[PDB]
Amino acid sequence: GPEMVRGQVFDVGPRYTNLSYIGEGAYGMVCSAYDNVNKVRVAIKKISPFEHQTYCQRTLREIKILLRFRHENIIGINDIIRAPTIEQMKDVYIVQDLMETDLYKLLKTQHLSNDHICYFLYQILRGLKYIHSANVLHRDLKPSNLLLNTTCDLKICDFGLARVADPDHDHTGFLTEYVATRWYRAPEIMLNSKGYTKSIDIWSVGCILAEMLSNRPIFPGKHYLDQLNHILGILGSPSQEDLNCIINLKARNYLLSLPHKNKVPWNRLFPNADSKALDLLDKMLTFNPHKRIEVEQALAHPYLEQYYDPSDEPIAEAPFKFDMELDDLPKEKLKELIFEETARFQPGYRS
Ligand SMILES: COc1cc2nc(NC(=O)c3csc(COc4ccc(F)cc4)n3)sc2cc1OC
Ligand SMILES: Nc1ncnc2c1c(I)cn2[C@@H]1O[C@H](CO)[C@@H](O)[C@H]1O
Repeated sequence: GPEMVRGQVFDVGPRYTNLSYIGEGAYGMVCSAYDNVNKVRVAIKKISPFEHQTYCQRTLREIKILLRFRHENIIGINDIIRAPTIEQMKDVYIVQDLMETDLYKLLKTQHLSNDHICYFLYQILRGLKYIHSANVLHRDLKPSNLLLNTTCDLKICDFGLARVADPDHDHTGFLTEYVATRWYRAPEIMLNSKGYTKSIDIWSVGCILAEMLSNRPIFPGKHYLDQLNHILGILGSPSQEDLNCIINLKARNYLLSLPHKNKVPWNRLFPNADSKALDLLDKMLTFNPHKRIEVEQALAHPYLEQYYDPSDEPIAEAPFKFDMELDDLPKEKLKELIFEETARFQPGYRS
C-alpha cells in the first residue's frame, strides 16, 4: 500500500512500516522496516531490474537459490512483495533479516583480532561448505557480501552471479560473463575464462582472509592485467606447469613478457599474523586451481581446529538445479519466471 522515504516510493506496508533508509545495492534502494507480523525490524531490498536482461538474470538466480538454501551462514528470503499483475509489476521488494553491518564496512573502522578473524573465516567456510555441497558456485565472495550482526553471526549474501558448478562447462568467452569482482577474481577466470569450478570461491575467500589480516585488499588491480600484476608480485612469477593450464595461448604473452618476480614470504607481508592462518592462506591463494585447497580441507586446517565439527556443519539435501539455463532468455521471459518464482508469496498460491 502506502509509504515513501527519501523521495523514492516503497510499496511496502501495511505490514512493513517505520521505514529508514540504509544505503544502495545493485539496482535498488535498501531501507529497514518494522515487520508488524514478526514484531522485529527487517531489511527490505527494493529491486528494479526489468530494464536489462542481465539484471533480470541476477535477480532471478538469487531468488531461486536463496529460496532453496537453508543455512545459518547464508541470508534467507523471508518475504517477496510484488504487484498482482505481471504487467503492473515494475519493482520487487525482497525482505530479509536485518544485519548490523558487513565485513566491508567493519574493516573500514576496525582491525580484527586473530581470534575474531578465525571465527569469521570459520563461518565463511561453513556457509561455503553448504553452498558447494549443493553443487553451487557463489562467484562473488567479497567483504561487502558478508553480512555481520556479531562476531558470531555472519551470513553470505548476494547470489546474483551464482551458477551450478560445471567443471566441464567451457566457453572461453572472456567478454561474455561477469565473474567475480576484480580484486577477488581467481587467476583461472582471467587466464582461461574458467569460471565454473569450486576453486574460484576458495580463491576469493583467500583474498578475504588476506584482507582481514591487514585491513586492505591484498590484490587491488585497476584492470584485469594489473590484477595479474598484483598477484604475481606476491606469489612470484609462475612455474612452467602453472603456465601449463593457461588455455588462452594469447594469454600466455603478457605473462612470458614479465620480469621474474620472487615469491614474497607471507610472514614478510603479514608479520603480525598467526602462522597457522598464514599457512591456510597459502593453500587458498595457490595460482594453480588444481592444487588449491578445497572447502572441507580448509575447514579441517589446524587454524580452524577450535571450531571444525563435521557433525555441526550441514550440507545440502540435494544438488541444486536450474530447470532451465537462462543465459540467453529475453528479459520479458525472465520477468515471467520472476513473477512465477515470487508466486508463493502471493495470496492464493496453489500447490
Ligand atoms: C566488530 O567490532 C569489534 C572490532 C574488534 N577489533 C578488534 N581487534 C583487536 O582487539 C586486536 C588485538 S591484537 C590485533 C592485531 O591483529 C592482527 C593479526 C594479524 C595481522 F596480520 C595483523 C593484525 N587486533 S577486537 C573487536 C571487537 C569488536 O566488537 C566486540
Ligand atoms: N540484510 C541487510 N542488512 C544490512 N545491510 C544490508 C542488508 C542487505 I540483503 C544488503 N545490505 C547492504 O550492505 C550494506 C550493509 O552494511 C548496506 O549498505 C546495504 O546496501
